[PDB]
Amino acid sequence: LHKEPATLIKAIDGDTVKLMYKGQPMTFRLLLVDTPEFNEKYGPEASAFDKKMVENAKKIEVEFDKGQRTDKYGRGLAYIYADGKMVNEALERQGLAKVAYVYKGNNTHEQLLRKAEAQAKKEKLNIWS
Ligand SMILES: Cc1cn([C@H]2C[C@H](OP(=O)(O)O)[C@@H](COP(=O)(O)O)O2)c(=O)[nH]c1=O
Ligand SMILES: [Ca+2]
Repeated sequence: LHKEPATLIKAIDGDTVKLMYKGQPMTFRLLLVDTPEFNEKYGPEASAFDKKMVENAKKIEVEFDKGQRTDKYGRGLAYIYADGKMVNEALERQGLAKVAYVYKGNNTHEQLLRKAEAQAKKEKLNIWS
């Protein structure tokens, strides 16, 4: 997999973010994770966490997996990095998302994320508290 540049347009919620990619505005949906909706428990904390990560970053990158790059809603599907740190993994490690939506062919970082979730679970963080 390869990292490609993008710039933040705006935070949306725990697992979606508006980025300019190849000069076009797009909503990105983070691969392999599920954050609570804003209206659900830990939703606001997940939204805030993703926001801080992407707003504080000097450099946002997107990394598509090997499979589909857009979902049925036109959202880009990617791993998103903030100064080289993966947002998807960071949410997992903090107990602010669950590994989910693991579809064959777009699951390169599955075990990395499951490992983070396990440590969050062990630590009883947030969703696992
Ligand atoms: C993460 C992800 C979600 N989706 C779709 C499946 C779900 O369809 P349904 O809307 O029919 O449930 C939806 C979940 O996204 P959200 O969690 O953002 O709602 O997005 C993909 O198709 N591929 C993906 O990789
Ligand atoms: Ca969600």
